[PDB]
Amino acid sequence: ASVYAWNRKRISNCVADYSVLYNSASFSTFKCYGVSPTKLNDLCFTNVYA
Amino acid sequence: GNYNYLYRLFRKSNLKPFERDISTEIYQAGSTPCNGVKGFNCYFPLQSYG
Repeated sequence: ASVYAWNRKRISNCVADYSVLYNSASFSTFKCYGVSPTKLNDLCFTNVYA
Repeated sequence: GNYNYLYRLFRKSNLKPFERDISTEIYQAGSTPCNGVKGFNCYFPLQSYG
């Protein structure tokens, strides 16, 4: 989307592989805050949003 | 910022009681033997509070 109206999607009821994302070398930017990207495949949350 | 004060972000093992390690070698986050690679799979370990 045009960023003033940024896309939102609820992520829930599913396992989220972050390893494919931190492995995705085509990302010109890939950054994490409050937590390490390597830790994410151990973590759990009620929801996530894209 | 006063940049003179910095902390190690990550290490392959966490400290034992008063363990000391001043090595600034590029941190390895994945399968890449770093050899000077920074920003993807490998990183500079010290971060300034600035």
